Amino acid sequence: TGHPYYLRSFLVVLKTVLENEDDMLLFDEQEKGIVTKFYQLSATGQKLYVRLFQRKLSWIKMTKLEYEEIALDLTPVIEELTNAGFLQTESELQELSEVLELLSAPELKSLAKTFHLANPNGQKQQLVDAFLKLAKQRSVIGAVILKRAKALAGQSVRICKGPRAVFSRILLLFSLTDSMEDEDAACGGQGQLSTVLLVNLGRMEFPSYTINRKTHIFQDRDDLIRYAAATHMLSDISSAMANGNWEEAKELAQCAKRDWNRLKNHPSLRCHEDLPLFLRCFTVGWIYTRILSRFVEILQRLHMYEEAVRELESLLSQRIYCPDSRGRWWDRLALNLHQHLKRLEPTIKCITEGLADPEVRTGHRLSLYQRAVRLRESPSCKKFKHLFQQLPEMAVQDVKHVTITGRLCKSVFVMVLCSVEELALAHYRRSGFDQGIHGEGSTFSTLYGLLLWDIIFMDGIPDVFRNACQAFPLDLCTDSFFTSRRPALEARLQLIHDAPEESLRAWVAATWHEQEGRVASLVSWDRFTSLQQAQDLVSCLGGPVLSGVCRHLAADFRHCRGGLPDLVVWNSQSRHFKLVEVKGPNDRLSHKQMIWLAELQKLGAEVEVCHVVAV
DNA sequence: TAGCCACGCCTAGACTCCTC
DNA sequence: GCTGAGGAGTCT
DNA sequence: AGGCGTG
Ligand SMILES: [Ca+2]
Repeated sequence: TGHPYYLRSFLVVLKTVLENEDDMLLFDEQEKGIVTKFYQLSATGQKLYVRLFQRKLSWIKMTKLEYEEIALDLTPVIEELTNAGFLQTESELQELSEVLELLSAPELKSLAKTFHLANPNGQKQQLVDAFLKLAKQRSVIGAVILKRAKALAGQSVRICKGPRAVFSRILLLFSLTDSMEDEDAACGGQGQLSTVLLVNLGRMEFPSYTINRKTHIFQDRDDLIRYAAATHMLSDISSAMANGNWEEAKELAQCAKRDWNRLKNHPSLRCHEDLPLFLRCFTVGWIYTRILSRFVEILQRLHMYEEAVRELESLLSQRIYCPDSRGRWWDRLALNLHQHLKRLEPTIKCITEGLADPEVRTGHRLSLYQRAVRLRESPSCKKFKHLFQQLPEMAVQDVKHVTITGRLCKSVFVMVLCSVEELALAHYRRSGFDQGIHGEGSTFSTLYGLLLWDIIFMDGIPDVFRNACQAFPLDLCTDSFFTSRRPALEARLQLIHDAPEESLRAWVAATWHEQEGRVASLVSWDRFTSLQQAQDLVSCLGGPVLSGVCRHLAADFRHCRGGLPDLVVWNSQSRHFKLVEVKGPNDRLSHKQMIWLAELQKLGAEVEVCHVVAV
């Protein structure tokens, strides 16, 4: 009796956004009418819409449309949708390119034939270039070809870009708390539902929390429109970079750079600057900064470094947008000056200024530090004394390295085919530890999540919960998450540091039994084979260790979430555990990884780097 | 397989778009 | 260079 | 596109 998965999920999106009064302010009357028109359709008509909303947006032959779970004949349904003005028909098919596109290459031959001026053979593309030229000079004749092609192509439909645009913008908002926002969704096909979401949104159950918002992200329907535009730009840039179309990317960026400079002074930006960090990331300003970042990324690739340094300096001079990224920026500026512009004076100024900055953390901070000690203790440099300058000697403690071997066939080994990580697990089984988990960061994350679930989804912090389908409070990756909860956390961290290893085992089974299945961003329910396995692990890890890890994950999830060892292995009976970063022959330790390793040792834990050698 | 040409048929592999 | 696996239909 | 037979 239920709806198909795709419709359910689509409906969940609309519901969610529709019930925000703050968000409904950003749609005009005409627009809201289109939503209502949708709900006014038959289950069948809704089913067909979502189907094609998901598809790539373009003309579709009627003979290539077939969904039997919808209707054995689709003409009634199609009409309904055209009447509603959601779809359109060959009647409205006007553009020549569009018609030639819609044709099969065989049919494009027939048409190249019965039109004499055309040379019958070549590629679909070649023929389309032929036709599209011909018509641009002798347009009257173009009309005749258009006429005939349409006939030859037959009956056809296409989703209406007017109504569609509204559903995009709704989806965009749903995504500011979700599926573009749990890290950038490259929503191609013009703006759609991500696959994971399209499949499970309808069935997903979410944590219990209390929505309390007391600020507007957007000024008005124009602001949002300006934003959504920045978003589509940023995407296309990334998209370009991703397809190695670096030349096109440069344009798009420089183009967008102007756009951002034109906007300076607009009233809307004053309220933006004043927004707290965890919300400020949802503004044009932020996205344009994010764009500028990729821009230096692009410049660097085209080996245009003086330029790249300029931009880096811009970014670093303001403190309004993306402060988390300053670590990265400094580091990158440092490198570029030193390495590619070979310019030592500023490099030293750069390093010192960066290290001064409270915004730089973990990995990048260390990477800076090292460049300094490399620099101070270099001959062709020693003509100074300015990096002796009371550099608080941030040493990192060294850790037990180890080496094993496996015959190599991402690298794939044999023992049965396997990965580097599975190969190492084998070693540690025969080394006495009958248990092990390849979870990297997730393992530690889902413990921290089972151990602080209620403090996470705790009430009393303004603005972090905003609507129906969240999986985390919005402040989770900000300095403010800990600060906005210092009392309750300082408490719980203490209480874990002291707990007996039964308190732990119990604590876990509460959360597990209460929440098992609820979507939360830190917790992965199938990460552990059972609740039982989850309990063993915390027993071996124990209080002081767990508590210590949790402190960093609460204090700075932004800069800590990454760099945990690939493995946790433990022996069932001895209760001794081991934390293992598995390194192939062809990679090393990253700064983020070593900071962690030192840190886990100070907490007193069996930490080990395990290299693999191939044959 | 003598060596070269002329012509057209068939299909493997790449690619796009779609599905859950 | 990867962050999904797989199928079907089409082009050359 | 490009391998293959056949004329
Ligand atoms: Ca590894």
